[PDB]
Amino acid sequence: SGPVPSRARVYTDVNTHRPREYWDYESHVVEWGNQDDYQLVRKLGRGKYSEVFEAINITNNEKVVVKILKPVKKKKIKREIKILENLRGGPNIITLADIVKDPVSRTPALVFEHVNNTDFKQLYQTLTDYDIRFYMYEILKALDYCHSMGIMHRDVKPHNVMIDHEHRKLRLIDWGLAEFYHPGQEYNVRVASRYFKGPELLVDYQMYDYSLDMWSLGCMLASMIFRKEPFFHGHDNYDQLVRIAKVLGTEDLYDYIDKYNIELDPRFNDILGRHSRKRWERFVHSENQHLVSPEALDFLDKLLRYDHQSRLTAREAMEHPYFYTVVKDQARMG
Ligand SMILES: CC(C)=CCOc1cccc2c1-c1c(c3c(n1C(C)C)CCCC3=O)C2=O
Ligand code: NA
Repeated sequence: SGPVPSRARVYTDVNTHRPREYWDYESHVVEWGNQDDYQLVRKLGRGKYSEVFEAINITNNEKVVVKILKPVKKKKIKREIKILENLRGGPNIITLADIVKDPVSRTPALVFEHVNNTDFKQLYQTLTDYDIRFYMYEILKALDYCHSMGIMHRDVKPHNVMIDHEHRKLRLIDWGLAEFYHPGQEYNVRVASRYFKGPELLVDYQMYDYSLDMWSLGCMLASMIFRKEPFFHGHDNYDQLVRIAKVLGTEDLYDYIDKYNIELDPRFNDILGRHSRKRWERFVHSENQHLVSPEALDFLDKLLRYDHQSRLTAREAMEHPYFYTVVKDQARMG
């Protein structure tokens, strides 16, 4: 009949136990400031519905980042603001500093702490084995925190991880697709970016949870240790699942589809084929072997699972042997 329901393994009911105001972002009241407190310096980039600038706060002469919002869906503005406010001060989460509107155009804009960034298309080429572990651990702190706060990021990818490599500091940005987890809710599956979409999104299983972010993180890890960007390189959403099935195999895929009684789109009927689950040594060569270890492969394998329930949680991930050296060095504070 219908799809089998599902619930997050961790942090299942945390929003239910909050006051309504925590997650009911539609009724949040915004105190809009004056963008004239800020002078734009230069354009830094763009989002799917935003343009991002370096700016100067002319009151205290501090450098900030201004994100001007022009979304197709409007209530998305209060959602992002409310999620950013709930998460403010959490480890490795971008800090929302102010919320303003241009006095003329009335266009809303978010003001953030400034962070430097090197584009991952030139930074990841220089990361050592240790650096990958260190920064993966920093991302996991951010994800464990926001999951523990009842929030799925739903857009984890290199472009959304700002790294100041000189100061070894990392921030997870762009919370515009983030959402509150509520058990039993059916979410939009047209989230995240193609190369980082979890199988639940590709097969249209809507009752997903925080474990979506852990798939995306596994895609990032695979591209870093194997030096293959992206790791799953699909032409479209349907071929994206084919690329995954050629690596993880079709047996576990059809068991997953069976377990949740998922109705598979007929387009997949003639393109998934039959594929074995490949051993990870198949992707190791002389150019990436210094980043690959038994610990790295054991950790990666535990993130990239079809069944979202069987993926590591962020906190389970942080206890994996792959991070023992980072944990020990963090304790002695170095
Ligand atoms: C120094 C350089 C070149 C980049 C640092 O870019 C920062 C720094 C602090 C804070 C943020 C960004 C940023 C944000 C956002 C984006 N970017 C960048 C990637 C343009 C892209 C769109 C979505 C979004 O939200 C954001 O909140
Ligand atoms: Na983005």
